[PDB]
Amino acid sequence: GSHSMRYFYTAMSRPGRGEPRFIAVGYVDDTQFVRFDSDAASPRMAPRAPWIEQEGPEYWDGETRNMKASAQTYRENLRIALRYYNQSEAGSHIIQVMYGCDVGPDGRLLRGHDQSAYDGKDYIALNEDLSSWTAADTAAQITQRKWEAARVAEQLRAYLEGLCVEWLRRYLENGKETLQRADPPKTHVTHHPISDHEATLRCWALGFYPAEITLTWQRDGEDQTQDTELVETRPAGDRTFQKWAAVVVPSGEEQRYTCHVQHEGLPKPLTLRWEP
Amino acid sequence: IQRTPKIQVYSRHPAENGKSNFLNCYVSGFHPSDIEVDLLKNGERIEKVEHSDLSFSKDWSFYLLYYTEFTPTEKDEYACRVNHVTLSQPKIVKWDR
Amino acid sequence: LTVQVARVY
Repeated sequence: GSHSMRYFYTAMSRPGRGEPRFIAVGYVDDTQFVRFDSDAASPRMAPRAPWIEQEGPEYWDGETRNMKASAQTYRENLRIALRYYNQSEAGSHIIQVMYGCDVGPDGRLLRGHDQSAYDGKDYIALNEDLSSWTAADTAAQITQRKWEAARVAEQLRAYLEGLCVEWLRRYLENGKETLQRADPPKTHVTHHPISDHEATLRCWALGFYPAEITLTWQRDGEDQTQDTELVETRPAGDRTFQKWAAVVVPSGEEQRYTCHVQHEGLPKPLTLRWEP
Repeated sequence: IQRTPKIQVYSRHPAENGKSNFLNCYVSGFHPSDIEVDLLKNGERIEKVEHSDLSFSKDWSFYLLYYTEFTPTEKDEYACRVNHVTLSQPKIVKWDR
Repeated sequence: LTVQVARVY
């Protein structure tokens, strides 16, 4: 199917407790494959997936140098952002960055991303055209004017169309046993009376990959979106994910409810019910 | 400016007493990133608990998975204890199979 | 592979 590569940077200042922490993680789809932590005893870009380990010394050395440089750059950007928002040097602040590329089945660029936040709020984003910027406020507009002057968008576009897609393709090939394998959800419905005239039906999906899944309850064929309790999709720790959806139903009407499951690993959507 | 963590406590595989498993505490949707997470066995902190590398969702909120090897039983109680700047006191979520 | 583009805020 379609695939994505995404890097996530977090830079967190901590006045009185040294220089800002910088953590970078890299993902292909829902699979983390590299990490860098400036607080590690010996900071370096390190493997987090088996298929990335075959990359040679030049890869890891280059990526390590780059992550150290990026750490410095975003420490500086934290100071700059302090100035842009008229904030004191006493407080702790965070810059987050997510960037990367989406490609289709034929490996062609579907779209590129480079977006950042300051203290959890949108700061600046490369538009889909990979040529203009969306700044969330006047500070970010200052940054935008800087990046327009230096034609940063052109360089990012060069990265996203070239190296990003090429290396994503390389990774997809090297890890095709896992990255190009969908694991369908193992599904079942549980039933727990809460009272003499109400019962919870809980629709479970387990052991699926990738994380993207749709779990819905229908009553007499009508979607129960407003009445369905949906937990956040959560990692199992073995690359796979888990999710459930719960509905409270009148006792004796359980068979009027059906759970519908959509996932890439499934040839067709599933319908299941409580089976007493 | 700040977001309180969502907490889920669960196992990697369906719980079977006497069978080895992994106890998970997934914390998500929080901001800022500093957070304190303990796994508890009968109220006592489990040592050498591991966790994932800090990352975040598209809405910039952070998530972390804390996990440890465990063998569930009938009597043993397991929980996750989470502290965050949005929390006046540690929040404890008991493990429910 | 990570990006190498100068982006000072």
